[PDB]
Amino acid sequence: MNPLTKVKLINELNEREVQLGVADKVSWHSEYKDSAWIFLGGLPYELTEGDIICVFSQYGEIVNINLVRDKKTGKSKGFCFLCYEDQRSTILAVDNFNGIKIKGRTIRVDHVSNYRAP
Amino acid sequence: LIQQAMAKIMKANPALYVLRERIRKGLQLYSSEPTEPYLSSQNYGELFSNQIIWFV
Amino acid sequence: WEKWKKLTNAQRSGLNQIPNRRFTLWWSPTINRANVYVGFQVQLDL
Amino acid sequence: RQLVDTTVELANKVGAAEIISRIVDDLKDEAEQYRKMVMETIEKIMGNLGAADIDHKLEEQLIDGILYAFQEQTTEDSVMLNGFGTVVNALGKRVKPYLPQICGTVLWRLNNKSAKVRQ
Amino acid sequence: KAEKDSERDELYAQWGKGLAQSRQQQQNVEDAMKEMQKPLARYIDDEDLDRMLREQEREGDPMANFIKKNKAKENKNKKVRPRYSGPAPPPNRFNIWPGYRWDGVDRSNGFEQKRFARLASKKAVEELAYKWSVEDM
Amino acid sequence: PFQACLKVEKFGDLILKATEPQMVLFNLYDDWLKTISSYTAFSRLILILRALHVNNDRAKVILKPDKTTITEPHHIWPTLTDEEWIKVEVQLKDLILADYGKKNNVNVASL
Amino acid sequence: CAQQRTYEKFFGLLAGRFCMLKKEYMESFEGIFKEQYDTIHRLETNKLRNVAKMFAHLLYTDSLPWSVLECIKLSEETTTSSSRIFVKIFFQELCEYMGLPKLNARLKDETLQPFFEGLLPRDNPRNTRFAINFFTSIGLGGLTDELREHLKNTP
Repeated sequence: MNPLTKVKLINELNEREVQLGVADKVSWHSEYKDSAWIFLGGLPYELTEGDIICVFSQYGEIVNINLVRDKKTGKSKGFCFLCYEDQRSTILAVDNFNGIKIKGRTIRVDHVSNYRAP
Repeated sequence: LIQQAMAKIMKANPALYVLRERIRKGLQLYSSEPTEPYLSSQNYGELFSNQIIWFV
Repeated sequence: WEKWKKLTNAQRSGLNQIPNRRFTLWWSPTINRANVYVGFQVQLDL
Repeated sequence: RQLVDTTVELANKVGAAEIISRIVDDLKDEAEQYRKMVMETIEKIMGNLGAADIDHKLEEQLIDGILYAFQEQTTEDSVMLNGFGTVVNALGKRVKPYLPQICGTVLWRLNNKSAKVRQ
Repeated sequence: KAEKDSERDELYAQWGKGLAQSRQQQQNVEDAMKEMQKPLARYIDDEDLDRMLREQEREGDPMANFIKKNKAKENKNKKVRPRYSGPAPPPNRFNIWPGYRWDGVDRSNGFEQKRFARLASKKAVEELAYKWSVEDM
Repeated sequence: PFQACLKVEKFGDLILKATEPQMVLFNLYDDWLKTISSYTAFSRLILILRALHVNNDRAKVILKPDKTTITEPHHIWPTLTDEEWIKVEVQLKDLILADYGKKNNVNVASL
Repeated sequence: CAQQRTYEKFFGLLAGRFCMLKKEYMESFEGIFKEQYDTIHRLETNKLRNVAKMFAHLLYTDSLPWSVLECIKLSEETTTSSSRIFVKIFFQELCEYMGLPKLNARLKDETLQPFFEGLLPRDNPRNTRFAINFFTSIGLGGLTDELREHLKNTP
């Protein structure tokens, strides 16, 4: 199961709950109302913080940024953890940015349940 | 005895039920609310009926 | 209030009597009030 | 479906009462698809195992959740119908003290304004 | 030791309860206290509401120029962190203003907009369905 | 809990500041009877009184929902539209069940 | 009158018939303008507009005395923005009914100077300036200029 299917499935989750007519309170996001952390994955290896922030700031102020790069060479592994300032912005970002193409690579977004600092 | 027996016959009786439902079917009236509100053999869905009643 | 076939001459004509009959029932305590007088009653069959 | 299956298996090992007592309070949840997940398991479980271990407080919460879930169906689906059917025909003769609530609710929903609920 | 990591992880714990909703809760509790120390019924003479309605700046009026002047004069003198400034951001269901380093481009997937469309459409279909029910009646 | 009315400043102040034994007459269903039955209006009143008895403070808070909620001089209670009356009815029942949970050590999602 | 969706002269003419039958309605309507203006800030702009039109109609039918304009002490401070929109709608309306000429004659006849005082305020130059500029922005440039002629020659 390659990450593009993990994109397709989150999008399926959204549009399926749309077909079912779920109220905004029992959305599948409601299980995450205590965490303002999203995970971005699939990122290209040349994007830096400056880019991740200039892209993802569309939906709020970004409080924390954590781009996980391989310790030996320092180069990005290709995924990030991002702490918005209001949980609701994470709602917005997961719905809106999951599946956008940045430089051909189609990045993917999803919340984080019990983030552990590094 | 007769007070209580008659107050209960008016709520329960099957033939009175058949009547009320022939009336409803003839008017084609339908309720909108489910659950039949907190009416039960509690007294109040009776109490505000035409007989005046005071709470003190 | 209460949100093909091959049919005869009379069924594609003539009024529909059901809604007339239902209007009369609903207002029947007024339409059939006792004390407006001709002094003759009629008792229905059974 | 995969979650439904392994929950029924865990039921087979640890007995019904445990699983049931874990998920009865969800028959009163807001997401219908979720209520229907828990109804599908509860129904499959009690169909297999039978309700010998359902205690009093559990059969109480169970009949209550059953009724509520029945009274909220936005959809068209036989899930809650078979849930009711099997749960009731498994409780067997322990369901006497509830037939007045059941009968009263069914007569009252028979008089409602929309043909989905009357049907 | 425990003290240093306590500092670190308590900070991270608020940041995961991210600040904005926390300060909103703060103003909520103080609003509830202010209120609870007041009568049950609010009239139209209550000084708070009278004053608020005075300062309520509605359209058209040429006082607006002088008053926007007053407040844009004063609130210039603030230690605020920067706010976004540029071509209007798209609309989002919570009305959240972009961060101050958003580069303007709108990168969305087209979800907020189709949501808005879905809601307007349900309104239209409700009018149609009412009309048809009663038309038959 | 009809005595909970003694918290509503109108009745309370009237009684406190009376100099004479005297009979007064109020209407507790301000206008509701234009568009609900006496049945629904009694139910709504019972909720309001119960919640004003049980906590009285978060009850004031719920019954003044918006900053521009107001009450008119001959009225006991705020002027809300039937939508907001439905909402605040729900919130008062939640208040009452919460305080029953607190002071009887029950999970209320179980009843 | 005020709660309706849009104006029609019915309510104005009806009150007019009552005040034209006896005085008490004339009294109560001068009081009415007083208090309505003072507490207008509470009206959403449609009802505010309808009140403004109502008073314009009464004034040009001369059921109210033109004195009642005493109330608009048209400083900048002494007036909320809502009061300002009320004066805007009111004066637009009066001008569109009696025309700028008859409106000008009315506002320029002498005996109504005391009541038109704060409306044409020359004592304090600051509100004199602001008044003039407001009146211009809405488009009563004629009364505007006459007063500026006065003020420019005053210093």
